[PDB]
Formats: sequence, C-alpha cells, structure tokens
Amino acid sequence: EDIIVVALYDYYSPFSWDLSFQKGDQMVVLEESGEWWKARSLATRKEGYIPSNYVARVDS
Amino acid sequence: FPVRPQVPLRPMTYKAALDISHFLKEKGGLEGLIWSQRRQEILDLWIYHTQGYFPDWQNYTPGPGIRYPLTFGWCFKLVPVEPEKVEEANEGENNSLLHPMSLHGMEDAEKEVLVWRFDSKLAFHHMARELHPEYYK
Repeated sequence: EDIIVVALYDYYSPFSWDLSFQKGDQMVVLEESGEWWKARSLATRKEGYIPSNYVARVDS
Repeated sequence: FPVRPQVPLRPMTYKAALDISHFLKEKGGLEGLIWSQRRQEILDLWIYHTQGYFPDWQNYTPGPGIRYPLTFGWCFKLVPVEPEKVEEANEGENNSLLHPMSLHGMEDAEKEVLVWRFDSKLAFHHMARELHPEYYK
C-alpha cells in the first residue's frame, strides 16, 4: 500500500497488540491515529501497533 | 530498561488500563504483591516506558480499608492484609485472657499493610466514583 516505513531501532513489546520488529524492518502503515500507528510487517504479514518515532517513511 | 528513544506520550484510557491489567493478571507478578510506593513507581515507569502512558493515572482512594483505583478500567485494587475484624463481642474483666488479639501490643500498625488484588468487577463497576463522586465533579 501507498505508505512504507523502515525501522530505525529494534522495538520489543511484551504485548500482543503491538507489532514487535527489528531495526531495518519494512512495514506498511494501516492507520495513523495520533503517534501510535497500526502497521503490518512486509516480511511476516503480522499486524499491530507501533511507536511512530521508531520509524521513517520512505518514498516508494 | 535498556536505552532506547522514549515511545510517544499519550493519556491513559479505560481500554489501555483494562488491557494492561489483564496482561498483568495473566502473566503474574502483581496479584498478591505487597504494595509500596517504590513497587508502584516501578509499575508506573514500566507502563510509561513500554506504552507511553504518563504515570499520573494510578491513584487509589484513601484508606483505611480497600483502596479502589480512580482509573475506570484498571482491574487491580489494594486490599488490607490483616483479616477483617469481627467487632463482636466484648466480654468482662477477663477479656484479655480469652482474646489474646485484644492484648496491648497486638494492635495493627498505624499504617495499613496492603496487597494488590485483581478484581474483574472493576471493569464494569467504577467503585472509586461511587465512593467519591467529588473526585469527578
């Protein structure tokens, strides 16, 4: 989908509603309500919430 | 916590308070733990560090007795450890012999000792607001 981000730091979360990820991971953004975004991992298709300051939007 | 950028700030909600207290209940570590200011600080800071909720939400109603959370959705309350007293039924001159608990020295600590207890009813019954509507307007 239109909005793709790359992780800048590891994000570990003990909570099932969060998407945990590794630095350098690519994700699709699904929702930008405030600063906690909903995302899907490009690699696993796993979905959840992410802290938007852990991530950078890229062109294409 | 290991060094990482602080996750974004947001105010506590009924739903976050519900989900996190359910998590704590299912993972263990909090149910049956003795309350202290320091243990609460740890809990508050952990929720802040992992999820971004500013730690100014976890207030409980004043004692004595059970302390109920002001945040509707948070399913832990603080329960006194000492068993609840059976006020009846005082005797005569020999009451100290029949009831050792009434001997001078056996008195409860001036500060009530408390333990965290999960209570599923806190999800639907806002006890703090029933006891203290003045906290909410």
